[PDB]
Amino acid sequence: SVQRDASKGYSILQQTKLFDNIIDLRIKLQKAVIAANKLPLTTESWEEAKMDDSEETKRLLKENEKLFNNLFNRLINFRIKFQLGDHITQNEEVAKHKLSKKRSLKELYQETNSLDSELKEYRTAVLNKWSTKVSSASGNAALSSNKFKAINLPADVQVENQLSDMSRLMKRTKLNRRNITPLYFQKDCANGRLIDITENPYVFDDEDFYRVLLNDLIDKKISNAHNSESAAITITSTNARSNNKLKKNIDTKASKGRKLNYSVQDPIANYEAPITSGYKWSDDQIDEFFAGLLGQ
Amino acid sequence: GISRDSRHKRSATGAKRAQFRKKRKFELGRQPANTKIGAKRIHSVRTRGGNKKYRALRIETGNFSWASEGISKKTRIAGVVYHPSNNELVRTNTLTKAAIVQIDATPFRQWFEAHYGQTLGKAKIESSVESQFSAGRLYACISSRPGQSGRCDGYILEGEELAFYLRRLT
Amino acid sequence: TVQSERAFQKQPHITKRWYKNAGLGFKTPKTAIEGSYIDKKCPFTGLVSIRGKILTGTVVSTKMHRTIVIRRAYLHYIPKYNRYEKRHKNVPVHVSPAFRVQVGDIVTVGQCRPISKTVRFNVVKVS
Amino acid sequence: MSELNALLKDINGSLTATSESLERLSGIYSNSATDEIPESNQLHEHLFYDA
RNA sequence: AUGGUAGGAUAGUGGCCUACCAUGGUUUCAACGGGUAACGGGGAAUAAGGGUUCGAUUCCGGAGAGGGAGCCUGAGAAACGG
Repeated sequence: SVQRDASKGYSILQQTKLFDNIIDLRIKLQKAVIAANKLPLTTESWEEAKMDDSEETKRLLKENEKLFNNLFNRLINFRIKFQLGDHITQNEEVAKHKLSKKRSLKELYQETNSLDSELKEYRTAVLNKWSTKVSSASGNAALSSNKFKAINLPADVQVENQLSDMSRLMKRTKLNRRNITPLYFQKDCANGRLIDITENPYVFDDEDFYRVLLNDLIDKKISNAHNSESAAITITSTNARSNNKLKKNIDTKASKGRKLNYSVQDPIANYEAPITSGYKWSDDQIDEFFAGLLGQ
Repeated sequence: GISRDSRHKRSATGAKRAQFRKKRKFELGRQPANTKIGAKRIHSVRTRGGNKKYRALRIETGNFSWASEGISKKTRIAGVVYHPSNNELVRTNTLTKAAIVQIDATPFRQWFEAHYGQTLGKAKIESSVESQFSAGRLYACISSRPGQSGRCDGYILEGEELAFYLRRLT
Repeated sequence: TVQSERAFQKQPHITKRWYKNAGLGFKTPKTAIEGSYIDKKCPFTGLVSIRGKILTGTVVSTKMHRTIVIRRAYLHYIPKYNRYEKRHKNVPVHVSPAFRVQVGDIVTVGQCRPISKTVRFNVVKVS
Repeated sequence: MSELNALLKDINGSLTATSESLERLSGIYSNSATDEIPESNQLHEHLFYDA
């Protein structure tokens, strides 16, 4: 029983080591995610953006398309390889045929729905199994049956009960705390092709769960930096929160009043209220005095 | 009417100014008693019943030490030339702590002739202070806080204390 | 180097660097007592005195200069839940320039006439 | 230097950043799914006679 | 707002304030935010020699002396004894 218990301990850590390595993909993807939100949104705004640097933009857009399609094929390939090796996909013959096929963008699109649907059936099996496993082991089934049914829902049921409300959680991911404005955003709203910037639908800042994910990163990276060192505990994670909000967009002189403030100070409106024409000359001969100076 | 109270600040989180008390006698943040040079003036301030603070408003001489032999006489002040924490404090010529102020240390020279008997090239000291006994404008800091002591104390700068401070002078 | 401001610093010490014994079973590292940094707010060779409360904990943040953040935590026993639950409250302490302190790095901290409004403790020993 | 050019290279620098790390990740997963175990985990072969 | 050092102020540590630096700190273990006649909590206190768990004991949440503003003496105090 000693060798059977702790062989699973090798399985836990290798799954946990593999857990941390995929967040390194999640770490290194954000500069693509940030710069995608500043791209032009409409079809017409892409064409005006292609006029200024037309030859330079065309190679890079082809270079962006080649690097994206290379990265899209292998990530589907790794997801097929992961679900076969973790017995998620029951059909090995269909999955092994998808690995050897050169796929276009729409075939990688449709295989994404295939791998997510197979993961969905695997998820409702696992989440119902393990929630039953912890509730029987904790002994709370005989003590909490009749009073707290609304809190003691199973983990699969607790998931889908929050999946009743797609509406409110989709109001979450439009929250533009980053103050990111896309290219020709002001032109497209004025032309009717698309202001409180704090909710912006065409801007896709999923930072809210990503900050939770980066909070989930620092919770898991601290627990996985026990032996020597993990992948990235706080390097380029908290900094990635910083530079998108311009580390803090604050000035020390404006804080202390060491910088001038262009705001209305609300008591000092009108005690020393202005006067009539207080120039005892008619101010046009003083313009001659200002043009032709009596010192110059 | 200045406040030294601790509850005026924001919290470590930054709590939003809970407004518990107003000002009492115990947290009496006193005025900044900036001085100047001139004929000596003393204010006696009674705090905590029997503690008599000494506000130095104007001051003309000080007890400044020379550490290489360990002696200090009474020297007439000339004027401040540098302060580390402020720059308009120098132009105001208000002597706070650690301010680098000129003096004409004639009795330091008079002690030197009365202890050695040799002129200053017109057992030994380094050459960078021989640049200004001929000028007669020696540099000294301030050691004690004059606002509560009612006294001016300092020391003459010594070796690397010049070589870091005329670097900060220029 | 050490000289990085507009004023030279040296403690008056009430050997050119007076060793001060902490008490409570502590001893200086040899880097501290033969250093060159002045640092009068450091608990050794300085006017501040270490006494009273002691605590040990794990460094969680060391990003900026001469103070660090220590995560100390306990599996806190909630009586009604009958559950030990881990809770951390990361307190900021001062770090002396005698201990090259990184994250992790179990250390001991104690009160040092608390410096700036949240810095209440100070490092005295690494491990 | 246009703003779109700076955005496209910022994506491009991030796309190859994820391109090399998933090679390392799939390199780890292939070494953890096939029996050619590296020398860092040879003790798992020695501990378990039913590998 | 967080620290560094210096200065002022304090009976005194102190970002309490100021100067010049470094940019940071608290969080899914819940930071910040919505509810409370918080005449409700506090072993605060003996008890009630059976009035079910208290009949009773007290601390209790602040500001002010017509109203802002400043000052004053006392080991006591921004006094309802100026």
